[PDB]
Amino acid sequence: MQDAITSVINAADVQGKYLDANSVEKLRGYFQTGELRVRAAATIAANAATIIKEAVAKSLLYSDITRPGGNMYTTRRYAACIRDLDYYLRYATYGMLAGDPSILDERVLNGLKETYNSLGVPIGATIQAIQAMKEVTGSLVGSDAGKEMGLYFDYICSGLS
Amino acid sequence: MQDAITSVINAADVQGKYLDANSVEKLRGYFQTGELRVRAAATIAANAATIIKEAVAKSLLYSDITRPGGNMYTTRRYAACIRDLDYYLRYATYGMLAGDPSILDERVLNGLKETYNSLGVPIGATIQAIQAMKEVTGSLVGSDAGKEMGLYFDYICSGLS
Amino acid sequence: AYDMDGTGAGSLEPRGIKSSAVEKDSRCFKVTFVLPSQSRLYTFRELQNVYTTKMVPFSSWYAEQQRIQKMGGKILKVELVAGGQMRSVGNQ
Amino acid sequence: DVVNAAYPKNIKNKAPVISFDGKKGVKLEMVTLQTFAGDDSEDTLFDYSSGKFMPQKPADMGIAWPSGDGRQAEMKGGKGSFNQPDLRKYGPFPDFLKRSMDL
Amino acid sequence: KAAIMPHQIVDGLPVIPNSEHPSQKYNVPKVSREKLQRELLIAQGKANALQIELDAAYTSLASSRAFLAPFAAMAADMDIRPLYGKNPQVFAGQFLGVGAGQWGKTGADTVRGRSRRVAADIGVKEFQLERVKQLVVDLQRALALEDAEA
Amino acid sequence: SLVTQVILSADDELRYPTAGELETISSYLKTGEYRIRLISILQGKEQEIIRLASKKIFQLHPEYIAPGGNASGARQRALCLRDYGWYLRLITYAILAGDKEPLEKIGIIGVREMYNSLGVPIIGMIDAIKCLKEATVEVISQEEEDFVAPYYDYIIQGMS
Amino acid sequence: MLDAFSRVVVNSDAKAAYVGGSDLQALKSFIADGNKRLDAVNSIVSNASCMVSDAVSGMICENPGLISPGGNCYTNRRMAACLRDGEIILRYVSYALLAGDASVLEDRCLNGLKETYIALGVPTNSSIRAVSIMKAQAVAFITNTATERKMSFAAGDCTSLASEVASYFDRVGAAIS
Amino acid sequence: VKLLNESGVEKLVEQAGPYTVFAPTDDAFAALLEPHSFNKLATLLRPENNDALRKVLMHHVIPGAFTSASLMDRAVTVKSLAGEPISIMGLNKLVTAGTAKVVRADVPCANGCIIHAVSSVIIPPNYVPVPQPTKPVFPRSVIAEIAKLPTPRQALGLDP
Amino acid sequence: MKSVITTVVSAADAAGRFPSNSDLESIQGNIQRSAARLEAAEKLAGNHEAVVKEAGDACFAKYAYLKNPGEAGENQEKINKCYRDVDHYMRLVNYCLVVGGTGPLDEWGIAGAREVYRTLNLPTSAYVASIAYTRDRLCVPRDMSAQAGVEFSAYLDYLINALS
Amino acid sequence: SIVTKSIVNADAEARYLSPGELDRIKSFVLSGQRRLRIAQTLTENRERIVKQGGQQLFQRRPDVVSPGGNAYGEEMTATCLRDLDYYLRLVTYGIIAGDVTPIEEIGLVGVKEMYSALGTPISGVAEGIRCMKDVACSLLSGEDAAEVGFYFDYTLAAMQ
Amino acid sequence: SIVTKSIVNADAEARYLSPGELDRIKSFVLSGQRRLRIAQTLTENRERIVKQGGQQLFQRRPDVVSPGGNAYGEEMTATCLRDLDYYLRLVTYGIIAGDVTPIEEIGLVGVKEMYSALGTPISGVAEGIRCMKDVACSLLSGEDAAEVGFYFDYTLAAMQ
Ligand SMILES: *C(=C)C1=C(C)[C@@H](Cc2[nH]c(/C=C3N=C(/C=C4\NC(=O)[C@H](C)[C@H]4CC)C(C)=C\3CCC(=O)O)c(CCC(=O)O)c2C)NC1=O
Ligand SMILES: *[C@H](C)[C@H]1/C(=C/C2=NC(=C\c3[nH]c(C[C@H]4NC(=O)C(C=C)=C4C)c(C)c3CCC(=O)O)/C(CCC(=O)O)=C2C)NC(=O)[C@@H]1C
Ligand SMILES: *[C@H](C)[C@H]1/C(=C/C2=NC(=C\c3[nH]c(C[C@H]4NC(=O)C(C=C)=C4C)c(C)c3CCC(=O)O)/C(CCC(=O)O)=C2C)NC(=O)[C@@H]1C
Ligand SMILES: *[C@H](C)[C@H]1/C(=C/C2=NC(=C\c3[nH]c(C[C@H]4NC(=O)C(C=C)=C4C)c(C)c3CCC(=O)O)/C(CCC(=O)O)=C2C)NC(=O)[C@@H]1C
Ligand SMILES: C=CC1=C(C)[C@@H](Cc2[nH]c(/C=C3N=C(/C=C4\NC(=O)[C@H](C)[C@H]4CC)C(C)=C\3CCC(=O)O)c(CCC(=O)O)c2C)NC1=O
Ligand SMILES: CCC1=C(C)/C(=C/C2=NC(=C\c3[nH]c(/C=C4\NC(=O)[C@H](C)[C@H]4CC)c(C)c3CCC(=O)O)/C(CCC(=O)O)=C2C)NC1=O
Ligand SMILES: CCC1=C(C)/C(=C/C2=NC(=C\c3[nH]c(/C=C4\NC(=O)[C@H](C)[C@H]4CC)c(C)c3CCC(=O)O)/C(CCC(=O)O)=C2C)NC1=O
Ligand SMILES: CCC1=C(C)/C(=C/C2=NC(=C\c3[nH]c(/C=C4\NC(=O)[C@H](C)[C@H]4CC)c(C)c3CCC(=O)O)/C(CCC(=O)O)=C2C)NC1=O
Ligand SMILES: CCC1=C(C)/C(=C/C2=NC(=C\c3[nH]c(/C=C4\NC(=O)[C@H](C)[C@H]4CC)c(C)c3CCC(=O)O)/C(CCC(=O)O)=C2C)NC1=O
Repeated sequence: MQDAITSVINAADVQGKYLDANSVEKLRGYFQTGELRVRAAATIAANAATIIKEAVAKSLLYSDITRPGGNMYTTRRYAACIRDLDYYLRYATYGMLAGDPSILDERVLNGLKETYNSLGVPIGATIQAIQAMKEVTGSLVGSDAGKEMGLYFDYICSGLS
Repeated sequence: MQDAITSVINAADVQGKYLDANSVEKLRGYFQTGELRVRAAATIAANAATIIKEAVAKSLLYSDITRPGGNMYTTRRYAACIRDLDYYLRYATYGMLAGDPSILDERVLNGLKETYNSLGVPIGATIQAIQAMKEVTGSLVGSDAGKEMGLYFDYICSGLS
Repeated sequence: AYDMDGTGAGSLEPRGIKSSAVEKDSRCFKVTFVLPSQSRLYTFRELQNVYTTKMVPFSSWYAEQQRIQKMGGKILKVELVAGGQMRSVGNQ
Repeated sequence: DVVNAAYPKNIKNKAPVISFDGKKGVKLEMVTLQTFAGDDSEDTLFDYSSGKFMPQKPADMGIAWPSGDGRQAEMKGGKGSFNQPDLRKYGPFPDFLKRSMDL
Repeated sequence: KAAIMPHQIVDGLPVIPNSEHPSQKYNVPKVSREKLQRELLIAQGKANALQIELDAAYTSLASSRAFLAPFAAMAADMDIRPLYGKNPQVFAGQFLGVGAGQWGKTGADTVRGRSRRVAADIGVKEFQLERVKQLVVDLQRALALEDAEA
Repeated sequence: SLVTQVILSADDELRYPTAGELETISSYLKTGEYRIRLISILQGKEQEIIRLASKKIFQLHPEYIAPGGNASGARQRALCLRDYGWYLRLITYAILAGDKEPLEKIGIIGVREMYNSLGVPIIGMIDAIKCLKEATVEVISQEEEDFVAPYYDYIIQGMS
Repeated sequence: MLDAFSRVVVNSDAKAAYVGGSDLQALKSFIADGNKRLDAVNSIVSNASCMVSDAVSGMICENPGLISPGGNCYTNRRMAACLRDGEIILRYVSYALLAGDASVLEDRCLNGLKETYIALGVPTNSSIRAVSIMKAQAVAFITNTATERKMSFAAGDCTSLASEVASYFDRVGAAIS
Repeated sequence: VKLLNESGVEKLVEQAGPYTVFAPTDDAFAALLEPHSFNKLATLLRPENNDALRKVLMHHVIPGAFTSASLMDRAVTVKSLAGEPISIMGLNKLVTAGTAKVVRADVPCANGCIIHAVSSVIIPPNYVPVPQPTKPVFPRSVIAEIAKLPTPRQALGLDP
Repeated sequence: MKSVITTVVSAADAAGRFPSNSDLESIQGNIQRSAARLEAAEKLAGNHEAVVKEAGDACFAKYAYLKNPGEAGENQEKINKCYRDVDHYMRLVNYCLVVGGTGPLDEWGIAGAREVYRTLNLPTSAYVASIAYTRDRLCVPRDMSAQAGVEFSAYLDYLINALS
Repeated sequence: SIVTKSIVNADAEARYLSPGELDRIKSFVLSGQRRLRIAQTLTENRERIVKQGGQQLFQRRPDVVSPGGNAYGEEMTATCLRDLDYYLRLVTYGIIAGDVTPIEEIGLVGVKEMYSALGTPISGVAEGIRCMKDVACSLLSGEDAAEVGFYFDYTLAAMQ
Repeated sequence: SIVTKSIVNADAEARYLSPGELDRIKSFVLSGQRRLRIAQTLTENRERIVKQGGQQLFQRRPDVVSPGGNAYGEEMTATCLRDLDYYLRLVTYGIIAGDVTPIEEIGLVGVKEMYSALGTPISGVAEGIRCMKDVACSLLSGEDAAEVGFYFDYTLAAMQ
């Protein structure tokens, strides 16, 4: 659980160095994007339910996982999805603010693909839901902010794959 | 944890179709034996201690697992047996009522043979004990009811093997 | 009853762990993990082994798996030992 | 290298393929006669991909978690002013734990 | 006897400003003629997977309509009267049109339905097949010049 | 850092950061470079300052320098300046990530049992940091030393 | 064809976006440098008869096998059909510099030009030389660094228009390779 | 494993249900060049016929953990996850799964699943091979088909 | 794509001519008039959700018969495709103020419109009442300048004269 | 069903089934002949029970079908009746299982999360099931209408 | 407020307040002059912010005011605007407290239980607050509209 400042400190700190000018380029670089990330995390908090409603209607409530036998049939199973998609849109918001995807694999990615295989959750439909959820998130926060929030979505999709 | 009705409903539901003539055909077959299973589970509840006392005395009472060095020597170890044999005669009673052995591997079989190997419990003597326990159970409940209760004993013996 | 009554945001009981477990659920995992305490050096309690492998139920695996990472734990392996998959009725 | 200015755009014409069709004339032909080719190169001229595309994962960092702490392997800049040396050195370790330096 | 290759028709047509897939006629690199077949066969191969990839998607659209057709025709002879809407002496409100940006980029992306959504899915296949029926053309066609200029 | 405290503190309640917290990130990031400009001032004065720290920690406490004390000898005093160097290096981390965790996840948590197993008197180390803060005021003007003052006395509060 | 204004329109029609404020400012700067561009294309179309005679004679002055018997520019009739290929390539660059886009170069000038050149038996590399001599002449009039003709302009510098007209002549030579 | 990944069946045998896979070694797949078996299986090499490839692969997954020791002179059948019954027979220390003739006894897997190596590929019982892609043919004339239909006066024997 | 540039390049390419003094003189009028029409293009790009909503229900408050069964406003997908079309037309007026000619309205909005609106049974007087509502609510000092109103209204009744 | 949760009740308590549990499994299986007749009535009356079910639903809730309602247009109204066909199906399961256990883990657990996340008024779908109940109990005698209606109102209770 | 939960945070952790906590109580009280001006704008604009707030709410949700809607008639519509006056008041508290803590325990905790138990569509009241937000941010500059709107959308988030 490190942000961009924590990761910069650490690489300063695991080797025991001080904070040298080249290391600060990302930081003088992280503080520049500090204004963009909060407004990105602002609108995502507002439209959390609307984004997840847009992603599932655009990706998978259109393929027989929604129908009987599919992986999402029963209401408990459907309700687990939007609960499950809420974490991806939420933890991706944390990575967008912290500027470092360490929180994702710390709290989301580890034991995740090993868990979906246990339950039998289709990883293929999961990533396309997150991809569609990434597509709507670029709608709200804009282009570059969508590039930032989108940079952690595919990080989840990559490791979850 | 599914009974015969739960398994019939699941297979008929998993294809998204109604309960056709074939699904109800097995359900009628289960309701016909509903009277037999309760009386079978009735007498087994009454003679639970007597059945286990008959099985151990008939299979492994005087063998050298009972003597020093054998797997059943100390009183804690002997007392664990009749505690252990009680589950086999009890869970087999549940399978006989539910008409489906799903409860056995759900709550008995999984991690069982992997556990006895850890403790060093002899699987060979365990299965006869259950075989001898199956033999006395056919005495009480009759022939066909013994065929029903016996059908889940060897299911335990098969998976435990 | 179950953990999905209608509770979500803005509801009277506090926003918390919501598991997709049915009524009296009978599915349980076999998990393995280390979980260093990260609090013994200002509490000075006795030490306990942090590497555990145990059967957690499906009713409360998500809360436990959500909490094991709360305190920096790492999950080495989990499986669904007891229970079916894609099973509409019968998880009870 | 493209050193074949000796071979222009008339290399593989294969002028002497000759078909007699009996006792009459030799019917000379210049059919090109391509190989059992396949032209083994990667990353060709276009993308050829619809998305179905989230394949990217970071490399394994050993026992810790990926990218969480590659902190031993970093470029870095400055050391400090006093800095007593090690004098036993015990192997370079590798990864630090499920852990980080900011505990 | 000889079919006309599709790159020889593209040379005859006058040029439009907007394509879905603008051509790499000038953007193919000067590699050895083998290399413009190891990039043209791949385009036909990559394109033909999408054509059969539009075939498992079309069988899922046909299975999604049969899933809802007992209820799609069972609600077709119900009396569904709304509360506001279709005529001018009642209120409605926004709904005399629509309100403030909520019509969408297309119109079918709002308009929900199970059947409809897979259909908007097809754009991420059939338009994406588009471009590809189009990378094996200029691999061939540049190819055509190569086996004509030789 | 400060954003990490907001992501963590908002994560145990299962919610996005509220209105007040996003202020706390936004105001922290707008004061970004001034910490960056400040740490480069202190890094150029680390040989400045630790030489002044060894001034008064030992004229105050000649018990440690004398024969018999822990710091008696050359190589014992050699690392003695190294502990100042690591502490001053840690404070540059704390001045940057605008909170106390780099001074707390390192250095403070369990420091007494470290020193007590080393023989260093834990009261003497408190005066060493207090000596170090006394030394930083001279090579720093009045504008920015009260910016760095609350990061020092947290260490003294942590060590007691 | 398109120009510099309708390239912004067909790139925003693909997104269904109105032409906003950011890409209007790149178009508002096109009009503010518009008097430079009309001053630029007036320099090339005033000297266009000397340029196609300095080009294809200097291509012959480096390659003397083109006038041997068995050459492309051998006879008198084929020499006029290379002089006509000087002033059509120079004409369609002059439309492309005036428009601010390379649409009229792509779908009219280079459309079918290579396939004609294969079928006639035109030397491929000698057409790259004569186009690039006209690239060496065109930036000599935009930067006013011509040797024997000086033209009078206003005070300023037009190094961006000379780079844009240099990229048009490389797009001619890239298509007939 | 490659056919599983391409065909999408590999998600199914990812699941935690106790399966008994009868995965054939690639010598079995290399042994698919029978003159006989190439008739009914070569058509799957076409890239549109992924449809039958999933069932034919799904016939190798057996719900349950049937170890070879559990097949001591026992003949029990079961249907696959494809949907059609398969008879596992274990007699005289040699096990069979349809036309398998299992090579390697068992491989312990993650979710209490077992893996047996078979010598051939089990084709499902009521599996018909997909026909090759053909030509949609249309009748050239219309008068060759009115002449092909028997009139009512013909059906009663009134005419030849 | 009829601009000032393409109408004088294609004139000079037809006669085989270099760009002469009459060609460059007309681009000076493209410089001198772009300040009036790009001011209307930026007011349209920053206000368009409120001007096509107001013109979109000028259609539906005038013609209440479209909401009838079988008629041309009957379900919600049909009303949402009506406001999409006013948004398509006001985007194409905005493209015509950028290029300086009627080209994007020509090839993308008008060519083939009377065949489509007749086949799909869409009343083209209901299109005109949306466009003429926008042409008559324009307040020439409040909303733009004076000579930006004469570039905005000129492309608006190029669309009314071609739709009917 | 009553058989599976009378087991898992006595399962948790480390005991067998009492006479109170075994005289009801006994009493339920003799009831099984009458249950299949009741479910057989609702099985091939879904055309009227659903279509007349959505009859009263729109007359009582015209908002949901009016322009702006969730089930507006030809599309959503078809799915508007699709859910009623679902819940009518689950009631046939509950009648044969003798309990709402099939209805519990299908269509009831977490149902408010789905319909809130779909934008559907959950109170509106509750009105739909009540309209189906009056049609269903109108198809059966009084002894049966105390059962078939009995499972609907449980679904009404959990759906709000 | 930011003062009370920065305390109860450091209260639970058995520690005092860090510089990260005390440089923000400091930063908040210097912000206090600007906060009262912002809340002073919304204080005597409730006549327009509420009445125009319910303006767009009925134009966007005519169902709730139409016959059958929850806010139908002269009576409910008055209470229909009363709640908007409540939530507009709580936003003035959150702006002065620098946090949604006043909005949290008033009008947000258990709000879904109230409105579900009143028959009111909770999504409808969320639409009402969004309409008030556009009126409120239209009354202030860009630097202020990033705050006053900032507290509304938190109320939008918790209200669904
Ligand atoms: C052989 C006998 C022979 C050549 C070889 C070739 C020399 C040559 N010259 C140029 C460049 C230019 N020609 C230009 C045209 C003109 N220059 C003028 O002063 C008048 C106005 C006009 C003629 C009407 C111009 C402007 C140039 C550019 C530089 C310059 O001013 O000289 C080249 C091109 C260089 C290259 O290859 O890149 C060559 C080869 N001409 C011969 O007669
Ligand atoms: C030497 C490589 C051979 C061989 C050659 C001889 N061929 C003789 C006669 C002959 N050959 C052909 C075929 C040839 N002549 C043609 O005009 C054409 C094409 C139209 C071909 C392929 C013919 C038709 C004849 C005439 C046969 C006849 O009279 O019916 C020959 C005899 C002497 C001569 O005629 O030159 C020789 C020696 N014979 C050999 O033994 C070696 C292997
Ligand atoms: C090559 C050694 C032969 C020859 C081959 C050709 N076959 C052509 C078409 C063709 N072949 C098959 C059978 C093949 N395809 C399959 O999918 C399967 C398995 C199921 C097999 C065995 C089919 C079905 C077809 C298409 C039928 C048609 O459309 O006519 C073909 C022409 C197409 C092409 O070249 O790509 C050739 C040349 N023909 C020969 O003369 C040699 C001896
Ligand atoms: C609202 C004023 C009308 C109305 C609108 C409809 N238009 C429909 C289809 C349609 N409209 C166009 C022209 C439009 N598309 C464009 O790309 C451009 C210019 C850039 C314009 C003006 C097209 C090409 C189409 C067909 C494709 C489509 O669906 O968008 C339409 C659907 C037809 C139908 O379902 O019957 C409607 C509803 N028509 C009305 O019903 C009211 C009066
Ligand atoms: C009818 C046809 C027609 C033309 C030919 C031009 C003629 C022309 N060019 C410029 C004006 C100019 N021309 C140049 C051009 C040049 N300066 C250099 O150093 C380069 C060598 C050279 C071109 C490559 C520059 C730099 C300006 C000043 C920029 C400007 O006025 O916008 C001006 C002055 C514009 C003004 O007063 O604002 C005029 C009238 N305009 C026309 O309407
Ligand atoms: C914070 C990191 C994190 C994640 C991501 C997580 C996931 C997780 N997802 C679960 C279930 C589930 N997840 C889904 C999801 C889906 N079905 C589909 O078809 C889709 C592809 C997909 C939605 C995108 C379903 C249906 C279940 C229920 C499975 C069951 O009842 O068997 C469960 C079981 C317990 C429960 O939901 O209460 C866990 C623990 N836990 C975590 O700690
Ligand atoms: C990043 C935080 C951090 C600290 C501070 C740290 C300290 C530290 N101090 C040590 C020793 C020591 N430290 C001292 C220190 C002192 N004598 C005095 O009079 C002074 C007041 C004081 C120094 C300013 C002495 C005398 C020893 C040697 C004791 C011995 O080994 O006999 C040792 C044993 C090895 C070594 O010197 O490196 C450690 C690890 N490690 C850490 O990770
Ligand atoms: C077996 C238990 C069960 C239920 C109940 C269920 C519901 C369910 N309802 C859906 C949609 C829907 N449901 C409605 C329903 C309604 N509109 C109204 O006005 C009425 C109040 C109400 C019906 C009486 C509508 C309009 C949609 C489409 C929503 C959209 O397209 O955005 C969808 C998404 C499309 C689909 O896959 O069908 C699911 C999964 N799934 C289940 O497994
Ligand atoms: C400070 C936090 C807070 C809130 C929000 C609150 C709400 C509240 N809303 C009420 C009623 C009501 N609220 C509404 C509201 C609406 N109708 C609609 O169509 C709209 C969607 C919506 C308003 C925008 C209606 C119609 C009633 C009367 C319901 C009835 O008479 O049955 C009542 C009961 C009557 C009363 O005592 O006022 C309370 C207590 N109380 C609080 O302390």
